[PDB]
Amino acid sequence: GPLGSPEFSYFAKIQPHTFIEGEEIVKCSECGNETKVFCQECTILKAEVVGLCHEKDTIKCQRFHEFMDFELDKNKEVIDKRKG
Ligand SMILES: [Zn+2]
Ligand SMILES: [Zn+2]
Repeated sequence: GPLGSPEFSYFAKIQPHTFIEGEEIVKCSECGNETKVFCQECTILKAEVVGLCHEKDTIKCQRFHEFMDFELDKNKEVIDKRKG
């Protein structure tokens, strides 16, 4: 049936990707809100700390996570580090 507003509450599902709450407070480009989320499944393969938003659960941003590969040069600032 159609996926809208069914009466099947008290239900949970498991996903392949693992989303965890990091520390560094990042601001989504679309949501533009204070959030600190990072996918462990991606952090490994990509080998880098990825930033996500809690809204990912139900938002267009969710797509960005899937099409992460599709990325280009946006910022033009020199990289940096801390305590490295
Ligand atoms: Zn977002
Ligand atoms: Zn992921």
